[PDB]
Amino acid sequence: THDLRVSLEEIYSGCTKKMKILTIEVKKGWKEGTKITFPKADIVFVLKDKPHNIFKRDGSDVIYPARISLREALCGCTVNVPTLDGRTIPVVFKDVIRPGMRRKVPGEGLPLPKTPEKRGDLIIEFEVIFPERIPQTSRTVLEQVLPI
Amino acid sequence: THDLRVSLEEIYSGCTKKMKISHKRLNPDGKSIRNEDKILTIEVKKGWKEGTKITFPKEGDQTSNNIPADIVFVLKDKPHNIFKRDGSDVIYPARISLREALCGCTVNVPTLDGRTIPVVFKDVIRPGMRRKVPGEGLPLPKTPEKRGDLIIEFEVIFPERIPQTSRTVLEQVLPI
Repeated sequence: THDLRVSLEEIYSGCTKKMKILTIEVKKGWKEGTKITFPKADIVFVLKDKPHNIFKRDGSDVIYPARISLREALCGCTVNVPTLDGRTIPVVFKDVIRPGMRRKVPGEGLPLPKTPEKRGDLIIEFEVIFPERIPQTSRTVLEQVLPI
Repeated sequence: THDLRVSLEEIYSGCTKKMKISHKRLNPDGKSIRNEDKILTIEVKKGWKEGTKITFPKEGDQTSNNIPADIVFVLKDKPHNIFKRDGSDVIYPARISLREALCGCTVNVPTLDGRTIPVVFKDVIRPGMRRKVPGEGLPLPKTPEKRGDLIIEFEVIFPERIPQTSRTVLEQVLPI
């Protein structure tokens, strides 16, 4: 049993992996756990998602962590979401964003493996960054404008 | 395999549960089968974990000329509306306003034995922040004299909406 470590990009487009023990054809959208047998003692491979530095994979969806300031959360925010093929899409938020809020960007996920012309979604997942400290001056004003 | 649902309070102090079960029994005629109720008594010890198994030998069904089957209870944590169990720790969700998170607040932490412990926060509280209250958890089952911790876990509640005049002001005081 041998682990086959595939990046998100390789799941998205599909690829050829030449293994030096042997050629494996990774079909687009294939999910961690997919087994790829060889007659050559039967050497069986198993598909594993390599960690990605932009997205967390969730089936055929990908999650994009958006770290925004509290100021943006409360007052208005544009997230320029990166795509799997390296463009960005501007998504404009005019309402209050809450900690952990998600927003679907439909069709911007990975191809579904059985129907690869169809894609999952890209899911923005908000992390709201609080200030490290508030000066007394600011505290006073926050007390006037925010609900108890 | 039957579920034995036990409250956090019952795990905290221990308890004696009495479970009414019904089992099948071959009648004296060897033909017909009856259904009868039996009440089994289970002592739940301080700190027992979910998954703990309690076996009542030969207290299950008998539809045959042999020794009746077994009943196995599996301890399950009954959902609690105030705390979440985390091993020997209990987690306490503390829902506070954005105002309290930024400006300071006191959390009156309820305990398993029904006190509150006031805990005062002067610094910014972040979404998801935890604060430990040592020793206010559940008894460690192997050393029931010792206890886990009570953990405060913050949920910060944002305003639904913010008027333009408030936005103008928050833009002046909150860092970019």
